Amino acid sequence: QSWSLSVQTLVFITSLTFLPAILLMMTSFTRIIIVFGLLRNALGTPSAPPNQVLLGLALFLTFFIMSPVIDKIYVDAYQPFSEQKISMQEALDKGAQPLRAFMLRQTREADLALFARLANSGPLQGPEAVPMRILLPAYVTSELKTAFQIGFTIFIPFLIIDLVIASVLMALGMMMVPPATIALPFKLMLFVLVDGWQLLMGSLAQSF
Amino acid sequence: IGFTIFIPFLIIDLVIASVLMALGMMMVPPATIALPFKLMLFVLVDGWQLLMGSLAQSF
Amino acid sequence: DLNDAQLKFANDVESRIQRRIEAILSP
Amino acid sequence: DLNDAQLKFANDVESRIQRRIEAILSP
Amino acid sequence: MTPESVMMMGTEAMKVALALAAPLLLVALITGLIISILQAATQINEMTLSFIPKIVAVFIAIIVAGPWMLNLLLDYVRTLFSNLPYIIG
Amino acid sequence: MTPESVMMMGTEAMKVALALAAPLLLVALITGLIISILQAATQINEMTLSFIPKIVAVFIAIIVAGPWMLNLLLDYVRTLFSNLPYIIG
Amino acid sequence: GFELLDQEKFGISQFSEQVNYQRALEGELARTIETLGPVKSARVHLAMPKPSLFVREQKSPSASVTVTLEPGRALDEGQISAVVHLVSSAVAGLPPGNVTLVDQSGHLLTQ
Amino acid sequence: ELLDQEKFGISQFSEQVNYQRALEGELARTIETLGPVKSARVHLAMPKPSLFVREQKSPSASVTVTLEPGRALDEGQISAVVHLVSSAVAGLPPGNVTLVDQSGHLLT
Amino acid sequence: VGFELLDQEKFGISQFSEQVNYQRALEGELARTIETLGPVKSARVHLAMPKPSLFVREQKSPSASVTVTLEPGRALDEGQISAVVHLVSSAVAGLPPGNVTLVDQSGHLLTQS
Amino acid sequence: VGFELLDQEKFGISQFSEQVNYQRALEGELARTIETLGPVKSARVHLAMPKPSLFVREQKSPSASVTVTLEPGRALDEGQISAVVHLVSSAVAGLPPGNVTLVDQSGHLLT
Amino acid sequence: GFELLDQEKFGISQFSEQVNYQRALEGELARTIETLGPVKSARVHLAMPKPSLFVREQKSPSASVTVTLEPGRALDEGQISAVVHLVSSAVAGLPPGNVTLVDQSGHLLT
Amino acid sequence: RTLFSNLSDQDGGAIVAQLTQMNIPYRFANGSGAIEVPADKVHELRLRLAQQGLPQFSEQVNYQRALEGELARTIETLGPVKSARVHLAMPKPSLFVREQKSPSASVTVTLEPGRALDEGQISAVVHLVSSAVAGLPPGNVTLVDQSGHLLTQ
Amino acid sequence: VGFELLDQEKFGISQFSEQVNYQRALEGELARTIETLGPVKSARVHLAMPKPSLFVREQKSPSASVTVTLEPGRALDEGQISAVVHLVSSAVAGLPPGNVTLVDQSGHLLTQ
Amino acid sequence: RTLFSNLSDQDGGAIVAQLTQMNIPYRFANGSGAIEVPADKVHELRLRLAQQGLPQFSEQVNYQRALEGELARTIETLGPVKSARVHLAMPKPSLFVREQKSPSASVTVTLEPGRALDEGQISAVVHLVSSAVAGLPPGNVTLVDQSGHLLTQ
Repeated sequence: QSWSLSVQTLVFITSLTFLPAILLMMTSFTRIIIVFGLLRNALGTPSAPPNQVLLGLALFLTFFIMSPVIDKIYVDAYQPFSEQKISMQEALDKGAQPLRAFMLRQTREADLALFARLANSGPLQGPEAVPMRILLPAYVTSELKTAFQIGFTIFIPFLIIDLVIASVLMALGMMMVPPATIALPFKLMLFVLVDGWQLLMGSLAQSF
Repeated sequence: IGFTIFIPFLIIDLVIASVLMALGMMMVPPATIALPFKLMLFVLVDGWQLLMGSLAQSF
Repeated sequence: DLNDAQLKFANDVESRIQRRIEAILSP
Repeated sequence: DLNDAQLKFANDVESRIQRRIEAILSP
Repeated sequence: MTPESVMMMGTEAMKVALALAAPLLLVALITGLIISILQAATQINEMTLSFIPKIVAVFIAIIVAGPWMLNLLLDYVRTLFSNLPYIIG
Repeated sequence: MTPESVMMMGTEAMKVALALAAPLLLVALITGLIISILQAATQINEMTLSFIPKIVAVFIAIIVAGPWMLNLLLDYVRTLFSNLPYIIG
Repeated sequence: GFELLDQEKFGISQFSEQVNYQRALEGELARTIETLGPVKSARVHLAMPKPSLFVREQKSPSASVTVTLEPGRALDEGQISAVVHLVSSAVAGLPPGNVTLVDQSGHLLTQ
Repeated sequence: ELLDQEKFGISQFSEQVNYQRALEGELARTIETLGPVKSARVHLAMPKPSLFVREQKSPSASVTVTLEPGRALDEGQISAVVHLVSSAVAGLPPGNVTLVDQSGHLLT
Repeated sequence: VGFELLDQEKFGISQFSEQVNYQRALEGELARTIETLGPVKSARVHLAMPKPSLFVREQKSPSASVTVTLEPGRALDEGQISAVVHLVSSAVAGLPPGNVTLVDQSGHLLTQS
Repeated sequence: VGFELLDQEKFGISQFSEQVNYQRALEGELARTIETLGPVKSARVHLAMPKPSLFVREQKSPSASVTVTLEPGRALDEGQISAVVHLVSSAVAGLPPGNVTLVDQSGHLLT
Repeated sequence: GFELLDQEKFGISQFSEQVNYQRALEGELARTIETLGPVKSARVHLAMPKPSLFVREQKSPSASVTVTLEPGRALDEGQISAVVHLVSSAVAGLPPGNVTLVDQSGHLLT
Repeated sequence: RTLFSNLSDQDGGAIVAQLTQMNIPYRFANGSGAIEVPADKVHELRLRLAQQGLPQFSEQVNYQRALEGELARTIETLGPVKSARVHLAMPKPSLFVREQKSPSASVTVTLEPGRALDEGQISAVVHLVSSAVAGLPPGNVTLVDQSGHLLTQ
Repeated sequence: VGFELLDQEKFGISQFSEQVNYQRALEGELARTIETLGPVKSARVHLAMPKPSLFVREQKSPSASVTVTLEPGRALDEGQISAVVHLVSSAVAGLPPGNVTLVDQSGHLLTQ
Repeated sequence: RTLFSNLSDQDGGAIVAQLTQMNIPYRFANGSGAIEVPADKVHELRLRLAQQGLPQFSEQVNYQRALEGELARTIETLGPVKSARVHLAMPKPSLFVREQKSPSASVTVTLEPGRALDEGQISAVVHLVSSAVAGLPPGNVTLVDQSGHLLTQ
């Protein structure tokens, strides 16, 4: 039943091709990236942190968050395969389980029901048997919703600052003074004082 | 489908701009204040799930 | 806990067997 | 803790066996 | 579609918008008018008097009526998305 | 989350906003009203004279109360970002 | 009555609109049932299950009908059948077998 | 005329509930007009569409007639009532029209 | 209560509130009809309506508890009990009769164990 | 008591408050019906409902504690203990009877 | 308890709300415990477990119950139990074994 | 005759309320915390109230013996009971310092032929005995019949 | 002291303040129940609830110090010593009994 | 003569309403919860009202026998009934403590040749008998004819 070596390396290279899709749709990369983009938009600085810096930060945060899942895959699936204890098929099947559990932990039952009803799947007893083709889109949708929730919540203190400065300027009669120019330095000061970067990364990690 | 998906966000934009300018603060950018409320509307309606349901039921 | 429930079950079974014997042995 | 529950279980079983013996040995 | 299958939808949408924005605009106008009339009666010369009454009135109106407007908007958007598959035909 | 939770979050948000703005808005309003009443009583017909004191008053407020409005806001923000992993659901 | 719906506000939501529709239907059905010779008063309860989603083959609604008869006016088998038909038809996708008909004494007239 | 009661726009669903009522009313009206019929009551069940599967359910109707004291309805009558009600409802399969009398006898 | 309860509706009504009110109402009307049954002097209906779940091994079902007070000595017949069961089950979307419990004023279970 | 409270006009309320109030009201009505059972002079119901998630993460099941005060010497029948169990379990979405505890005024577990 | 709850107080904070809820539950539980014949007064302390940082481990809450008995009104073993059941049920996920019951003299009844 | 002495105000009040309800005359001994009642009703009333959950060696021995005798007499007023014996076994002031002791009671009843105690009557006996002895929990009361059948669960 | 303390609070209350006040209130109620105990005339409870720190690897289990004043000659029973331990430990989320110290008015350690 | 005694206010009121509708004179016994009515109409009225769903051993035996006799007499007023016998079988105060018992009735009717009871008359008999006996559910009433044919479903 064990695949021949040439078939094994063909599978390995073809799977390595799909790496960005796995990173985006199976890990926590997408939510962190969306929150970072929304935060950058929220400070009034559309291009202050370069895209590469934020992408690297999101990659490192994703690696740290997914370290337990990778450790489980190594210990349970990859290590026996590397010692020739188990074949590639059963190794992949065993490695699917920890990632599947992690994705189920961070999905919403309503989206799972939507994709199950849409795919005309029969009744499924418990979370033990849910196909990956059903779980992946539901997990992606749940990640999108959670990222938007976090971004909308983050948008609040800067809105408070903008409103208070606009009101202060308006009550002085300064009718033609735009509030963005005065608000941007104070947005930067607010984000600096609360130790914003490390606090936001810690909050993103804690939510996973 | 797209031009009617656009409708609620235009409603939110117009309402926020009208309230802001009628109150007096006409120098603020309405879109900046409106974006968090657009996200709030999208997440409280379950915009993604309902949008997938509508797209599937369009067939 | 469960042991007490099992013991009460045994007591009821024994009592009913006793009563069934007594019922025919009485007349 | 659990040992006391086990001991009480043993005491109840012994007491009920004693009472069953006494019941027939009395008449 | 049809101009009507579009004009009716736009009319319903802007009715929703008008219902959403009516309380805030109404209280703002009433407060501004009251402060302005009080100012003219005492012949006080100032332009920035009404802004703070305006802001507190709008703030209090938002606090009082937030659940109602939010629920109305949420329900309207939900029915719009549910009816979307039948809009195309 | 439920809409009600969003309303409560916005409630504490605009409460903090009002607490921030009132130390400044109240003193600006008081100074403007006092100057305007004096002007109307003295018939000194010129609006722009009300503008100069207000800034000073506003500035005075800051130098008398800038720390507090700086601190309280932070005590909110540090809470909000710390409540981020518990509002989702 | 269908009247209940006519006299209504504009702040009512969809949930309210539906519940009101259900009530109105319950009223009219009871009305027609009473307008049947042997029936002095009728009481109809509808259980219309909400949208599916979390469910698979979906599900169908149910009805409970209580009739009060005129002194001694027993309902014939054909009557019972006609009550069943009317109630089932008035409810989109109501399978007759989910209509229960009961008298003022608690006797099940259907099954 | 209930439709035209100078009422500001409510909702499509409200419009739908109304249209259903008006049709019911007119149908009952014509049924009563018929000689042997003293009063009629029509209930329409327009079917609700599904979710993801294409299934056009067929609507159903229940018609209760009160006949002129004693006089009954002929079979041809049991047929013309059926035809009228079925035609008045888009895609109403006659076999889904139930006709009942004031005593609870199924005429259909 | 019941249908009358849903009359003076303040604009501030959360969906949660709208549902709970619908539940309270349904309970009221059901109790009403049950009392209208000859032998029954007063009825009390409690509904447990739990919004759904996709997993079968983790799905329960709507349930009802009905307490009846009878007129002095007015014992309910088996057929009555059956009719109460039917009515309550039908009034609740997807209520499996077997999840309806009927009890008297003395605590005797009139329905099945 | 319970349902009357839920109504008390109030605007400064959160979902959390709305839920807690619902729990209180349910407790009140359940105690009410339990007292309205011949042998019972007063009842006290405590519900423990677990805060729910909308995700796929551990279901669990709620629990109830019922304290009854009986009329002088009015001992509850095994059937009385049972029917109480059924009512309380049904009134709580997904309440497994086995998680209902019934206790008297002297601290005897009738369960 | 519920009195502390509806005191016409403008929203303070979620944490404040949580503290109020904990207090109210404690109050009602003590109330029912006193309403038990042999018990003259009860005092319930709840420790709801605090969610930790980067971990998914679950802590089980704990309770301490102090009872004052009527002169000589000793608690029955069934009494020691029913108290346990009630307190455990009233706290989401309270493992009975984490309920301590103590008398006015400092004797551990559990 | 004295129905109860040494009652808490709470128990006293509850007992008086019950007596009034039953239309039984009563006289609460002034500051004696005692309630003298019809002599011919004393035992019946004690039992009835128990059903509602209300409320030297030689001397001790005598006391104990007297108490045992009184309890027996009260229990014998129950219809199905022909005779009753009560044995109280409170260990002498715990000699052992660390170990802790607790009073217990054994009640033996001879029933009338063909008669049985019901659950209520059983509970009344247990309560009566437990209430009469300081520190005696209900759980430490064993009730047996002439055949040695344990009546208390 | 008391849960009252928290009832009366000014608008400006930092989370830090909210926590410290919660700690004070818990201390007060615990001391209260401990005094309610027959042999105890007055109690004093001090809680050390460590604040979570990612700067550190492990958050030291909370600790408590309990000082009791006894009624003239009212020595506490070994069982009394224990029950105090249990109550204090339970009242503090994740308080390991072994971190509860109980001391008398003379400075004798009643716990271990 | 007494039509009914010991009626609830609700049943009483319903019964009075029906008597008025039928233009039958009546006199509700003052505080006797009873309604004396024309003696010659008593039985007919009992039956008619039943159709509308309205409303020691020796003594018991006698009582039972008397009740049986009265019920029989009332049933015999039905046109198709030549004779009726009623047997009431309420078990003596349940001796068994756990098991629960319930009263039952057996009604045997001799019908006039060629006559049958209709469904209404059958229901009236069942109701009459059930209402007369405390705790007797309608379902526990068996109605049979002279040939042993079960009339009650």
